[PDB]
Amino acid sequence: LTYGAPFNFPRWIDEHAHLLKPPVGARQVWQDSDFIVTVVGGPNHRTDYHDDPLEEFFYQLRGNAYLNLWVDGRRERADLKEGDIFLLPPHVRHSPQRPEAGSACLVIERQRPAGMLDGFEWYCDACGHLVHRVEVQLKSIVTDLPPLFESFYASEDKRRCPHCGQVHPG
Amino acid sequence: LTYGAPFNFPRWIDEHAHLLKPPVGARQVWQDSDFIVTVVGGPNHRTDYHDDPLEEFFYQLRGNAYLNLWVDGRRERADLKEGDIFLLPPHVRHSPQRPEAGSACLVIERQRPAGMLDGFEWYCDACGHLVHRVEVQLKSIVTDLPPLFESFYASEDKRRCPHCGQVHPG
Ligand SMILES: [Fe+2]
Ligand SMILES: [Fe+2]
Ligand SMILES: [Fe+2]
Ligand SMILES: [Fe+2]
Repeated sequence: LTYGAPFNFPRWIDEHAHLLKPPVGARQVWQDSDFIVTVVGGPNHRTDYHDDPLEEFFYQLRGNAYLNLWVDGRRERADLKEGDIFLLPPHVRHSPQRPEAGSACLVIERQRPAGMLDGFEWYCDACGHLVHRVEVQLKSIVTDLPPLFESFYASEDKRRCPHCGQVHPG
Repeated sequence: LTYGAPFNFPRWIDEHAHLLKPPVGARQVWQDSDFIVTVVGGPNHRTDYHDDPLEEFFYQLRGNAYLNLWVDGRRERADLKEGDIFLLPPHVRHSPQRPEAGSACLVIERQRPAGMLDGFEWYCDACGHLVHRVEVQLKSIVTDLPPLFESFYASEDKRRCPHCGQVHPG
């Protein structure tokens, strides 16, 4: 059993509560597995939209959250109330918002094969145009992703909408 | 949203309770998705071991179950007590036993690509030798799998251990 024996999930989440809040916010359950199994806590709000080339499964175990989406060219919202499950199709742009402390969401993804890239995008609050997109071969979320977000927040040029000129807040 | 909006999982399981028992026993949540998301009920005991070429994730939401395994050449058992999660590595032979009525287990698998075959195996209760193995391109569990099991149960020749000659009970 490469990934160990079964174990009690609510107790695991309790024992990792200190990591399910800022600044960490999430915790992957097993390492080096094909299924990426993560528990995401809160609070955490964010402005980036994720373009995942594969599906994402959600089961909101504790508390409530919601996903800001782009669907059919329009901004939409999918609520993840406590007890909700949800399967997100590939490439649907989503921005998870997790307002509640003590919340916990099971999120399951697949490891991306080489050449299958993730995208992270920001959109203009004023005119809705795409402001900035980075594509990334996502291997370790811990090292591959934070610098991406920091480099966007640090640069007015990256944050500048090419259509209406308004600078994204970061 | 190809797969619909989020929805309350405990209520979904309640509304499908009549299918989480014999003769059906399980119910896939979404169709035509890359992630195969199934709720498995009970009671159900079985004698076949599954050789899945990809991982299997378990979260035992209601009631208790256990997996009979082969691990390092020996017969073992992994208990899925209520609240347990578990990630099974590829190819570990497993035979789920679900003794309890009203139990419900979330099981998540991946659709197998072409050329990646599942195996289903039976082992001799007397000498532990492999009795029969069928490999299958698993596309629809509903049509691809029941005839496999029936053809094994119907044939003393398939059930006959090639090492000690004892006929498997089916
Ligand atoms: Fe995502
Ligand atoms: Fe703009
Ligand atoms: Fe299996
Ligand atoms: Fe035998």
